[PDB]
Amino acid sequence: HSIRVDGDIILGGLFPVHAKGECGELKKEKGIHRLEAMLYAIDQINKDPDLLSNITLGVRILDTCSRDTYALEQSLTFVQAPDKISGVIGAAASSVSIMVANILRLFKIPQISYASTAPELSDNTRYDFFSRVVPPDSYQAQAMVDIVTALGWNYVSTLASEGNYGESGVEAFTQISREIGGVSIAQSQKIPREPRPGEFEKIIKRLLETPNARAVIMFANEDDIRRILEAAKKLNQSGHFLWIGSDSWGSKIAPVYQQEEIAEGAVTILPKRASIDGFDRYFRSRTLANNRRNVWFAEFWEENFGCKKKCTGLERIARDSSYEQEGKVQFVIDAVYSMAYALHNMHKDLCPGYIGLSTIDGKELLGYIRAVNFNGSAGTPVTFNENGDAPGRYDIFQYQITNKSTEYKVIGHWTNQLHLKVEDMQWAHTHPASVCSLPCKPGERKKTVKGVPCCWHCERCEGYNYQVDELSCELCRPNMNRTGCQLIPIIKLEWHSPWA
Amino acid sequence: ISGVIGAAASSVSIMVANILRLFKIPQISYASTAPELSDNTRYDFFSRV
Ligand SMILES: N[C@@H](CCC(=O)O)C(=O)O
Ligand SMILES: N[C@@H](CCC(=O)O)C(=O)O
Repeated sequence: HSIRVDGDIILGGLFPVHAKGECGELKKEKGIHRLEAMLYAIDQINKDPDLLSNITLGVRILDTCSRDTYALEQSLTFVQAPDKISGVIGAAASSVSIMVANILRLFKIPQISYASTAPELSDNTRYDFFSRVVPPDSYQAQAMVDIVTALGWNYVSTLASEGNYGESGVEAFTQISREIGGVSIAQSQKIPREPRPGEFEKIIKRLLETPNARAVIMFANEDDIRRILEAAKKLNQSGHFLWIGSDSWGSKIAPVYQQEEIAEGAVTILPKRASIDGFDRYFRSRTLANNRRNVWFAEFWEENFGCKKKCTGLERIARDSSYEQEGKVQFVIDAVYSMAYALHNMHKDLCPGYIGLSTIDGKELLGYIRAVNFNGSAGTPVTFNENGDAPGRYDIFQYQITNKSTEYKVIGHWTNQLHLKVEDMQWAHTHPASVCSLPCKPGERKKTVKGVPCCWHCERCEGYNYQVDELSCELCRPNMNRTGCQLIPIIKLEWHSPWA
Repeated sequence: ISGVIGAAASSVSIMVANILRLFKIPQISYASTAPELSDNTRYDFFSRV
């Protein structure tokens, strides 16, 4: 099960065409939908006269099944060269990307990822040849804490998925929330990706015990959120109502299927993306008859239309079928075009006067990759930072349930600073108050009390007063916090006093 | 392959350990004396005599 096309210079791809489901079921939105985008980009590049004249590109596309070990064991085909691979364009999960980068760096094959958002990959000591078209998962935590503090939420529960992405994201979120101030994690939970009442139902039944925390921040995978929602619906319509999800939830309508009322009013974040109209025409025209290139495509059809009853030779992929372009279909084109531009610059420099091609050096090719900027194929300039990342711009969506239909609509933005519109928002309950106790203020000389780390008494500190010298009410009207021993005036019998 | 008996050079041992740790194969070098391999964060399955 693979796609092999031959050309002067060819590239590799890694996509999660199969998912665990509820390699069990095809990933309609983040599988086939991205293979077709990569093939469309390759076809568009080949016909362009300006770029790679006399060089025809090819593809080596494989399946990861959303597993790091499986992708690692099938990425050995890239190094054993069989077909020689100039660069690898496919990586969709941080766990897959890290393991693939570890093997590829040894054999000096450049890699570009279109959907992996993990700060660990920002390290260039251990990942020399890794490049990225999306921002690292460090601005996303800042955006989530900004959303949490803007609406006054200080008592929240956090859930994460075991792995690089979930753990790194939840650690960054906790650090930024502590730095922001007043955001306190009542419960922090982790999920191991095994759907079982032992863990997932226990997570939902352990979030129940803290009723004051009515908001949940989650760093969980695409498949883990589905089990979270299913367990939430089973267990008395959930006890963790508000869900502030990261890009893994994104705006995917598939996970919330049959569990819609659970996610009513949730707020989710995605990378800022603009639709590509050119790919819309390409995808719809891909019939079962004509699209023989994709080996998996037939199976996708059986899932998409629930057909084999005999199929009617009139069904198509259109607005009725909810074509619904995936969010990260613009970064695949950017990655493929960046690699093509780097190869074009390399071959223009090395052998002037000959458009055609012998041996490619990974190090200098990667040096070319880090030093190329260009306007996007149709939407926006593409460039790499010093570490190979992309700038952080995020959009905010909310799972509103209109009477007619349930959908995500944009509710704001975040580029180093947060814009939001509360008026159009709709809530599950009525803002979801998530607080424990009133914050301490220098009201009658300040205080700070122990208890549950999320709770504080904030009583008075009776007596004298000073300006900023309040250290747990420490003495030098004593105030129990006397620091007026510094600025104290000495009074003596004045000359002009009447007693004098 | 239960285990791999090392290498006689530090560069060879490092390059072999990098590939072997991914597939979880223990390694025991008999003649590599570099102190870069003393790190256990990047060389999990490497040991030396
Ligand atoms: N950024 C996510 C995946 C994003 C996606 O697949 O949509 C991760 O690191 O796993
Ligand atoms: N310890 C030496 C090798 C000594 C030997 O092989 O005799 C090295 O790291 O290269």
